[PDB]
Parts: sequence; C-alpha cells; structure tokens
Amino acid sequence: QVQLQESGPGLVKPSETLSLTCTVSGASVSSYFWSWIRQPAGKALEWIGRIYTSGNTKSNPSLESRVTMSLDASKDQFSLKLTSVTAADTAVYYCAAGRLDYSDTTGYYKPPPLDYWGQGALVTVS
Amino acid sequence: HPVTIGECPKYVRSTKLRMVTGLRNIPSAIAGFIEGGWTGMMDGWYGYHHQNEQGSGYAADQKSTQNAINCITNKVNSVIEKMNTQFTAVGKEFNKLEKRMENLNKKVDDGFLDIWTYNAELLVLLENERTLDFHDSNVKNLYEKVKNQLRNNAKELGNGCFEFYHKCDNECMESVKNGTYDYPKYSEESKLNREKI
Amino acid sequence: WYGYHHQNEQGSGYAADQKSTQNAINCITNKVNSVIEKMNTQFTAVGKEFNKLEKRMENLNKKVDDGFLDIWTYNAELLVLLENERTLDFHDSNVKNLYEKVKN
Amino acid sequence: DVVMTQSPLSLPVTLGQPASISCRSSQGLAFLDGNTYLSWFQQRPGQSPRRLIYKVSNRDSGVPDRFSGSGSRTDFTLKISRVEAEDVGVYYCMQGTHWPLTFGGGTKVEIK
Amino acid sequence: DVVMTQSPLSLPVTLGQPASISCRSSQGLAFLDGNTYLSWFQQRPGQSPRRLIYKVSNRDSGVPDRFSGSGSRTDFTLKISRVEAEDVGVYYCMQGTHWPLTFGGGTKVEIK
Amino acid sequence: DTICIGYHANNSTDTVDTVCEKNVTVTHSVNLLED
Ligand SMILES: *[C@@H]1O[C@H](CO)[C@@H](O)[C@H](O)[C@H]1NC(C)=O
Ligand SMILES: *[C@@H]1O[C@H](CO)[C@@H](O)[C@H](O)[C@H]1NC(C)=O
Ligand SMILES: *[C@@H]1O[C@H](CO)[C@@H](O)[C@H](O)[C@H]1NC(C)=O
Repeated sequence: QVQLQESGPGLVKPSETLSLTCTVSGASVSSYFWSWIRQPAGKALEWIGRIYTSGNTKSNPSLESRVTMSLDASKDQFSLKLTSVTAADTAVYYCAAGRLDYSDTTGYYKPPPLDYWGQGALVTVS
Repeated sequence: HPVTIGECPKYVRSTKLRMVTGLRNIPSAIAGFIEGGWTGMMDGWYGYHHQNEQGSGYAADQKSTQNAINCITNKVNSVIEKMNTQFTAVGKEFNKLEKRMENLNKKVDDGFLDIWTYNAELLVLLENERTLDFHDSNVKNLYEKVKNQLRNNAKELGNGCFEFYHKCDNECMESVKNGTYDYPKYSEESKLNREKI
Repeated sequence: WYGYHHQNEQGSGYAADQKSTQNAINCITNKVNSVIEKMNTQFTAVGKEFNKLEKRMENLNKKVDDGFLDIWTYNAELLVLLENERTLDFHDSNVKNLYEKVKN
Repeated sequence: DVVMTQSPLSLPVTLGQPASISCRSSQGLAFLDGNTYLSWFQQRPGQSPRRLIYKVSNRDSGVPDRFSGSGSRTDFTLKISRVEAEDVGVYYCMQGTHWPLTFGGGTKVEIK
Repeated sequence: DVVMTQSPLSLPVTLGQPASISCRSSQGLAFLDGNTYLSWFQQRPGQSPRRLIYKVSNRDSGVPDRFSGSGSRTDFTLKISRVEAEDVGVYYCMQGTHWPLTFGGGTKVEIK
Repeated sequence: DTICIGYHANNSTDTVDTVCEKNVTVTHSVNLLED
C-alpha cells in the first residue's frame, strides 16, 4: 500500500517563503516521478512541477522563477519551496506520484503520469 | 477492405508503412559518433561520456533531445491530421444494360486508390530521410559547440573525443556539459603541458 | 567520380576513391528503381461512345479522364524536380566529407 | 499552453440515466511512441481527486465498469451508462503529451 | 545477394515445337546508365558454357535467330520457336548490375 | 580526462526503407497501417 501524507504550516505572511513536505510510506522514492499540484478555492487545478531521483525539476513556465523542489531518500521526503508569496497563492496543495521506467527513454520528455494522489494541505496568505 | 461504414481509415494497397521516430541502431575505449552509438545511455538520445580520476559516467543533453522530440511529435501529428478520413463508399449495382456506368464507376474507384497509395508511400519515404538527416545534424552541432568551448585546452583524437591537457574534475566536466566553461583558469597549465610535449 | 591528384618528385598522377563512388552509384541506382517501380503503369482504357441524348455522361467521362491526367503530370514533374536537387546536394556533401577526412 | 474545453459545465441527470462529458483540445495529442495520454479524473466534494480513465480507452483498477471513455484526434468523450449517488462531483480531463500539464475546466454532476 | 529463380526445372519438348524459360529476380535490375544487363547462357553436356543473349533483347553473333529473349522489371523470358537436336543442354540466367554476380539455378531441355 | 559525444542504441530489430537504402535498422518506429 502506497500512502502519501502532506504536512506544513497553514499561514504564511506575504513576501515570505512557503514550505511543504510530502512524507511517503510504503514504497521507495527512487521508483516514481513526484509532482506538485495546487488548486485555488473553486477554480481549476494547476500543475506546478515534477522531480525524479537522479535530479531534474521541470516546472510550469509561469511559476518557474519562484519554485524549488527537492527529495531525500533517507527520510523518504519530498519538499516544495515557493518564494515571494502573494495572496493569489491561497490554495490546496496535493503531491502526486507516477511510475518510472528506466528503459523508457522518451518518458523523461513528456509530462509524468499521476497515479497516487495525496490528502492535500490548505495554505492561506495573510 | 475498401467498403467501410463509420469513421474509418483510408484504404491503401500497401503491405508495410512504418515511420522513423528514433536513431539508427549502430552498436559499438569509449569513442564518439564515428565508432557508433552507446547502449549504456538510457537517459536521452544525445549525450556525453566522461572518464576521469574520480570515476566514469554517462549523461544526456536535455535541450537537444527535447527539441528533437518536439519536432518528431509535430511530424507524427502532421501525418495524422493531414489525411482526414471519413465515410467513403458503399458501392452501387447496375443491371445488364448499364455496363458503361459500371466501368466508369470502376475507373473512378481504381484511379483514386492508386493516387492515394502513391502519396502515402512518398510521404513515408521522404519523412524518414528527413528525420535521419536531422539527427545527424544535431550530433554535429553538439560536437561543434563542445569544440568551440574547449578550444586549445584539449586535443582531438578524432573519433568524437577530446583529451584534456590539464586536470579536469567533475565540476570541470559539468562546466562544459551545461555550456559555461571559462577559458583562463585552466589555460596556463594546458599551455605548460602542451609546450612540454 | 571522386578522387585525388598528386604531384611529387617521382611523378604526377590522378586517382579515384572507389568506396565513395560505389556508395553514390548504389544510391542513384536505388533512386532509378524507386522511380520505375513506385509509379507502376498498366493497361488503362479503351474509350467509350455515347449518342446524342447522353451528353451528361460524356462530359462526366471527359471530366474524369482530364482530371486524372493533370494529377499524374504534376506528380511526375514534381518528383523529377525534387530528386535532381537531392542528387546534386548529395554529390557536394560527399566531396566535402572526403576533404574533411584528408584534413583530419 | 494547450487549451482544454469541456462541455457542458453542469449536467443534471436522473438516477438510472446515461450521461456524457466532452473534452476538446487545441492541438493533436499523439506522441511519438504511438499513444495519446489523456486522462479523466473525478473529485468528490471535500476530498482529494482520484483517477478514472488513463489513456483514451484504458480503465483503472477499482473503477466501476459503468465508466467508459473513447475519442480520437481532438475530441474525446467520457460516458456513464448508469448514474448512482456515488457519481456526484466534478470531472476533469488532463493531457500529458505537451509541456506543461494542463487540466480541464471541470464538469459538475447533480442528481435530479 | 540477388536471388534468381528459373521455371521450370525440366522442360521436355518435341522437335519443331516452341519452348519458354522464365527467370525472376528479387530486385529491379535497372542501372543508372539506362540498361538492364541480364544474360542467358547455354551449356551442352561436357562442354564450356557459351553466351546466347546479352542484355534483355540483344542477341550474340553466331547465335541462331530462333533464340529470342524479352522481359522487364523483375520478370524475363527466353523463347525458342523451333527446337532442334542442337538445342539440348542446361540454360542459365545472370544479372550484371548488382554486386556480387549471381547465376540462375538452371533449366534442362530434353527431346521427346 | 576524456569527454566524448555520441548517441543512444539498443537491441531493436525494427527496419525501415529510405531512398538510398532498404532495410535500415532503427531504434523506434511507428506503424501507420492497420491489418
Ligand atoms: C553549470 O554547472 C555549474 C556547476 O559545475 C554551476 O555552477 C553553473 O551555475 C551551471 N550553469 C548554469 C547556467 O546552470
Ligand atoms: C532487448 O532486451 C530486453 C531485456 O530485458 C528485452 O526485454 C527486449 O525484448 C529486447 N528487445 C528485443 C527487440 O528483443
Ligand atoms: C528486407 O528484409 C526483408 C525481411 O527479412 C526481406 O524479406 C527482404 O528481402 C529484404 N530486402 C532487401 C533489399 O534486402
């Protein structure tokens, strides 16, 4: 059973840096693509970016300058770092995992699959 | 079969229609593109191999592979959306005294099929050659870029490889990998080792 | 088709590169056989007769016969014009590869 | 990016009746490996999204057989043969061929 | 290489009757100079081979007029209008376009 | 201290046809014919 859990601070002041951690239990971190998805209240889902174990982060063109993701295999933790926060960044955040095949060369150059979702964490900026 | 009902593909009298989306498979002291390709790279289509004192490893170039994949994807969707395919025919019957109409209908039906078969085969055999030449050009541009960055710091062995005169560690290799390799800090030792030889 | 010319102390003479010429001849032969077999030709028609009160089918038959001919003429001329330019560029590329090899 | 358009926004259906949601793309979604990569997702009220359809026709494990999706080129459709009380929520279409990953607007299903 | 197939293997014919041998190739035999280069040979028992037909239609000097060959693309045929007692032996076809040089299987002609 | 530039290869037996050469081995290919 692959279970994903999110933890983070609910409230951040403007112009600070927001950090979330998605603790993963039940499976290794090396076998999955890891992605972050945010959703505003009563609006559409928005994709932020993805990371694999060796290390590359491909993020949405609009949020490219202010995003930073990392992953640690010792504690099995996936992190987000969003800088220069604004009141438009109030959202529910989900962490998603997709399957990685090492023989598939082309799979690194398309958007990753989204298989196991997470519970989501609410972040308001005030 | 030529008689179709619904949204159906276009009928051709061809046995094989396969289109290239990858490289030429030339297997095989790690050398460059003149000797052949490398089986041990599974990160990307184009890339580098470094061998130094700390270790030996392979890496892939993300930008060139991503641009090639984008052009090949556009090529595939151009082939698919160019030939819109829809209900074609159901067939007609004629009696014993309308033989001329039957022969005219057969002439129309057998004249369109030849044109569409010829067009499909020409499209496949031209796009395959364009894809292969595009791959060879991309490898040549990476070789020229690495040569232009290194200049006189490293010597050419031919065979798509460079030997560093100075001592070049992992950050030194990543500097010429990601496009920011500053000349002067390694110039003096390379001048000494070049002039001593 | 391609080769070398040398002048030295002992003498002067021409030569020829027999692998590059072979490969070029092998591709041009493949282009000839692609042009021949790809657009295969066969028995086509004998013609039809209509009386004074089937003018519409006579015009339709003439329309079909005159619409296929323009397409085939356009296809043949376009194929010849493209293959000639590909052949010429292929020859110049082969000469450049020999020059680069002797340089290297 | 690549724009997804869904129709309709709200589709009220009665228990035991079929329903259909349509998703349309600005570009063709075929990839060079030979696949299309369009997914259909479900969101219940006050819960995380879960996936229903992966690729054009394939259906995920644990998904009921009443969910069937099909389509090609630029138009795709998700169909529900029988609508129950566990079919409430918002449905989305997603593409995974071109960068970046784009989601649909969302279609809400209400029971009449 | 290029595989050449001859038909039939044995063709028994009566005196004064025509005979035909067919040769087929895997590839097209056209060259970039504009010719085909296929040849037909006769071999008598206990003797060296001699040439009958060079190219598709041209006939060698000293060959009788009863030997006529024609063909195109991938199918070729040698025909004998009148069969005499000096027409016994094994007949072969070669191609001279592609490397390497390939010969046919051979067709034996016997008199009934 | 050696850096080289090359490309990717595998064990595929897929073959295509071009204008100069026939039966050319490629790493990946797409079939456009349904049978
Ligand atoms: C290239 O890599 C070096 C590390 O060797 C890094 O310091 C530098 O910022 C990189 N350049 C770019 C443009 O990312
Ligand atoms: C290449 O090797 C892998 C090893 O697992 C195998 O699965 C694959 O089928 C091979 N490819 C071909 C074309 O046989
Ligand atoms: C190409 O390969 C196929 C499959 O083995 C074979 O039937 C055909 O004769 C080959 N053609 C050539 C020109 O080698």
